[PDB]
Amino acid sequence: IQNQLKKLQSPIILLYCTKEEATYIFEVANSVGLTGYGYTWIVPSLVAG
Amino acid sequence: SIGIAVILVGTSDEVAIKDAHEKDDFHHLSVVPRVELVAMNETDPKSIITRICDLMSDRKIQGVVFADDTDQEAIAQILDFISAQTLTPILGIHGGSSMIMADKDESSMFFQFGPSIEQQASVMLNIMEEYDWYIFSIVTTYFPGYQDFVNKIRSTIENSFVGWELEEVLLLDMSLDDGDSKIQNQLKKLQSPIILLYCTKEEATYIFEVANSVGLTGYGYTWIVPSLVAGDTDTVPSEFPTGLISVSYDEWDYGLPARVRDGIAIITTAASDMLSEHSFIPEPKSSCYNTHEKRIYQSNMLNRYLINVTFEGRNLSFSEDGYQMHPKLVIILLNKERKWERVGKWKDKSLQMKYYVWPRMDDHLSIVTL
Amino acid sequence: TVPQCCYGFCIDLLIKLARTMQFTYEVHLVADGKFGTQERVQNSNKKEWN
Amino acid sequence: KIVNIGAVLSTRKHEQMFREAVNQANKRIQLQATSVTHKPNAIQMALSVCEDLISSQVYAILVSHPPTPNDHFTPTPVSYTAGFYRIPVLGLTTRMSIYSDKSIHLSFLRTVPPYSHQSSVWFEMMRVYNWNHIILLVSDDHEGRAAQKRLETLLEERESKAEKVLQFDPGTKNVTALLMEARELEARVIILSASEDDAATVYRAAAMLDMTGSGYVWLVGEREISGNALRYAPDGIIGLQLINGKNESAHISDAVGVVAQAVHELLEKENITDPPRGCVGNTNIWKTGPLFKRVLMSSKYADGVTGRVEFNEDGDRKFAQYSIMNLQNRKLVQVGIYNGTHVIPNDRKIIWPGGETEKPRGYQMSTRLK
Repeated sequence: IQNQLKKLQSPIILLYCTKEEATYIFEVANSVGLTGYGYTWIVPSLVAG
Repeated sequence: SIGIAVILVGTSDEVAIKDAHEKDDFHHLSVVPRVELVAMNETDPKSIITRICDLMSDRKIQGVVFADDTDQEAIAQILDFISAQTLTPILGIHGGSSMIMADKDESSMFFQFGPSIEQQASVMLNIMEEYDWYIFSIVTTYFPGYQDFVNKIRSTIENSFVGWELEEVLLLDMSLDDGDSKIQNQLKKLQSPIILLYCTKEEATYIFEVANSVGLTGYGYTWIVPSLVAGDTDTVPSEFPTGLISVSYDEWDYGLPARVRDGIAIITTAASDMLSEHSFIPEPKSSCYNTHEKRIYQSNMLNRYLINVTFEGRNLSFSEDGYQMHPKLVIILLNKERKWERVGKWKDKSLQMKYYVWPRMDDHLSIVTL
Repeated sequence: TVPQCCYGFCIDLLIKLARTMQFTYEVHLVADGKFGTQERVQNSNKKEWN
Repeated sequence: KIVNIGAVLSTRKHEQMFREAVNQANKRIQLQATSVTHKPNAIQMALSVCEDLISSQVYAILVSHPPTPNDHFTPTPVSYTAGFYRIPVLGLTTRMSIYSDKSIHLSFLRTVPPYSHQSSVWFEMMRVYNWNHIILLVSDDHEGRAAQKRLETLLEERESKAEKVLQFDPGTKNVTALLMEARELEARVIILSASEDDAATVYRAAAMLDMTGSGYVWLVGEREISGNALRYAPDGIIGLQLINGKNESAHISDAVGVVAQAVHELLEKENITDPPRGCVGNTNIWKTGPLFKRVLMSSKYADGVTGRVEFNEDGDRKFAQYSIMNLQNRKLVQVGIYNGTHVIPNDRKIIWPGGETEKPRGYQMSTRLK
């Protein structure tokens, strides 16, 4: 998953999963490093709760 | 009647070296230099220095060239220090003495056979131009030699009539604690299809591991390393990507005894020419202790005349920095199995590849046109 | 080199600027006689203007 | 266990003082004292160092300056002898800028400020004096080249190019050409960095061309102030002088404390191997050499007898103290002290060159254009 996440190049990404899945995806993105300045994440209403 | 000594280390064909030394003919130069083949082990550098002093004080010895089967630069440094202290001429055939030091001593007399830092960069640039490459990257460790080589390559590429595209330069240091995350984050910014690396073996292995962890090292990656990154072609760390291109010294084709005999003959011819022209032969007290007062007889003429010698239709003139003018280099390639294969050889700024089409490792189609 | 005379539009503008800013100058032609170009010939490993 | 230390220095009174200091500090793991004198040759000194290392099997060797005026060849022998076994060596009175690159000296530590900090001190003084046009005049040498590179780096850091750089050959009898070429500029801040021998000739050529009158500022270093250059030195010249450079017993205590701290912090590690006593027997590289050197490099001293003790990247002792002297009426007197961060002047007055009490602008306006 971490290797496949590096293939993303667009400045905006849409995420739709559960709370734990969203937290894991955010942790993986922070470990990758492409989540500080040139990253835009959009989540649905069920991701926050 | 100049005293020339020859020292060997480890296992070596002493009979072949003796035959090659006896087959040398110097009747025109009238040097009549004697041969003294002595064997020595790898005990310590102090024992080697003591043996060198004994050989020099044995019978008017004015020169000695030794070879070692090891690879530590400490032996070469100690030999250079001894040559600078005793003010005697010493040369390195191959092995550990063949290492090219960065900063040589000013009041020293030493000459070795090998390529320089700029020669490797020029060979790499020529190979990249032949391979139709027009983009590359710069990445090196905190070593001063790598930074100097990168600066020389940048200065050479700046005054180039052809086009060039430089993405960025990387100067990350691996000696910092917990700095692997920052290095991995900075390595992702690379976008060019070719990257140059110049560091030690452990640093190169760490960079290769970081690149494999990143994932941009399988298909669209080209890594170029210097001759000091491999060192031993027989041993492989099993962590480098397949298809790596690196330069190395021509050792599989060049013979050690023939090269040693040629160097001895060239040194004898240069000494004879110097003794005939300047009419002065330096023969001081070849002692070890109390060598401060031995500098009364200057030997700068022999060092200045040793940078211009030729024999048997070959050019052996050195440079001001202590490097050969025309060295012998080869190209190595990485196959599927861990091994080093000779791809091409370069000499006198002339490349010679063994294949018209470079091996790429269904795409790669063939199109015919009239 | 031989002394010659100089006048025209450029000389008039130079005299105007010298009278406006109150400085001194020494006008002399170029030995090359050309404008100049980028000499980036790799044969000498150096690049400089002429 | 018991681990001894090694040292080699002259002035046996200072050796006994250092032995007493070590015996006193041992009361704060058993340490011993083992020291010898210096020989009149390099090979003899290397043999004595090897014998001492084989007899004591110590892991560190302290080297100081000898009674000679150069005091540069004695440090190279001990360094070359210790580089064979990868043993760390600490210097006490080493100030030559040639022993800066890690390629020549693998493991070497200093306890004083090198000549590289002189460029930073001059840049700080020029910034405090509100100057932007200076001329760097350095002779062709390793220390001169290092100082010129440091000055160029400090200038490029602030995005300010140099006005004019002039290089001379070491030992040139006639230097009027360089002075005439430098006198055709618009800057007045002339920086000189060379040996004491050429400094007198430079000052004579400057005084002959009337280039030491009013409106000129001369910035020199410690090498240009000492020696026979003070006889022909001009008034108003501002030089530099080390606070504890002449004293050698003050830094010995700090060096002994740093060595004790490193030995205490290194003995608590796994896979630790002591130095082998087989100097002439084995020629292997001690694996505990790089780790001990890395631990000593980052071993920041809390407090000492000569201020804060630290280690730079390429083995340099930062946080040094300098005395800003001034030649007034053939008498040198301090006017300030630069404690690393900034220089705080004293209550005394300074006399610029030419007798001008007011500070000179150090610049001119050219009125003739081509």
